[PDB]
Amino acid sequence: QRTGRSALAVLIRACYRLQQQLQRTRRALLHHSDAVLTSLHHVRMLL
Amino acid sequence: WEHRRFIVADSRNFITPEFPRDFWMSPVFNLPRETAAEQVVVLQAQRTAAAAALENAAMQAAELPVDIERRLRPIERNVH
Repeated sequence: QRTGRSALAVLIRACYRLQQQLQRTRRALLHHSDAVLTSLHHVRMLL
Repeated sequence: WEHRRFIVADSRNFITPEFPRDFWMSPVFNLPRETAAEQVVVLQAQRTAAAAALENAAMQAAELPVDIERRLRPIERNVH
């Protein structure tokens, strides 16, 4: 009982955290490129 | 018919202007080999070139938020 039910816990923890790992990359890589766009935009302002 | 006076156009008709003592020492007759007026024309053109290069670079870099979405979503649905 405790063998197979605890063996799947590693995979459960892996998948339910891989679901968040990519959400973080979704958020972290979009709040950073917007800064690049704003900077290019400001440089266009200077001219 | 018609009448008017006349003056003969002889080669001896000369003219005598007066020159100021400081007339020839002008900053315009005396020009160096390289003036800044040309430098203005070069620098303005370079600035205008950079201006259009900025728009080219902006349209190049507008894909950075786009390239990230489609590289993560098909793996997010893969995990889920």
